[PDB]
Amino acid sequence: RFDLVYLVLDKVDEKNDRELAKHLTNLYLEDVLPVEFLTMYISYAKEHIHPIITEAAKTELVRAYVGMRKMTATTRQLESMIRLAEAHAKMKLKNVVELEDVQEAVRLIRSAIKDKIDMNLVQTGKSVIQRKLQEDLSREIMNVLKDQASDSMSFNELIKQINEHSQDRVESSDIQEALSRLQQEDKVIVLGGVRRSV
Amino acid sequence: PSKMREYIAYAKTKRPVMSEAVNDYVVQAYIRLRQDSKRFSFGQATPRTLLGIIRLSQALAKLRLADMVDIDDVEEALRLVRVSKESLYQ
Repeated sequence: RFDLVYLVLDKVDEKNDRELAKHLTNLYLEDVLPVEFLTMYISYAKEHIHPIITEAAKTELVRAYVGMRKMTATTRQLESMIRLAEAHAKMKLKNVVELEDVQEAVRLIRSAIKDKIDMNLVQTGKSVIQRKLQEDLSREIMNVLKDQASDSMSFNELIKQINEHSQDRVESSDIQEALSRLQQEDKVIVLGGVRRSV
Repeated sequence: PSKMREYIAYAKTKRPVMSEAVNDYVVQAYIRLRQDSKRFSFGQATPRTLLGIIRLSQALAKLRLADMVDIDDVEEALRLVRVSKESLYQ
């Protein structure tokens, strides 16, 4: 829902910090900057200037969104580009949106995101893991149904099959996720601590 | 305490100003403090700690009653900070 997200981060870096420390202490040494006229310039721009998309802007807004979709870009990115390219035409007081404004709207977004969009806190290299955990529950319960005198086992003995030697260490919350999505698919019954095969 | 208050009210208004060796020296410490913070808790050299060393060195300059002061001063401000970090560890 945010139009831009900035990672405002830097490392410890002498070739910056030698400047920054020498800049920060530069303030204490004495007894172009529109220091009020900027907020008045902003106010007059907000009063007077109202941009519009040109046909020569449209072809680029589409082409750049296609490039980002080929590269990984929800339509919220195109809505962000449209509104930023308007603001970048309202700046310069231009009242008309053009190729030269659109290319900064992209370059700012690329500088923000590139600097798959991680919805549901999901990642490709973690959703494959959830599918492997779903398979791990399938095999782990079938082999116990084969060898043990039950189709059910206590959750303590589930963490003491799944967490001890099956895979790199998977915590109880991931097991409960995969198992719940498998209640929705209807392949095991959870009772109360108790879990039993279909 | 009354003579202490009477000193401080007078010591405050002197508002000492920078001398060139202070701004030259303070960066030579701050960069090393950053470089060691690169290398265990949260006690890293933020710019708030540069501003802190400035304000602390100003508070020591006020106490010795002058228009400005030499880095015989600044070296003590760095010692309060350095002793604080060694006190976080122990």
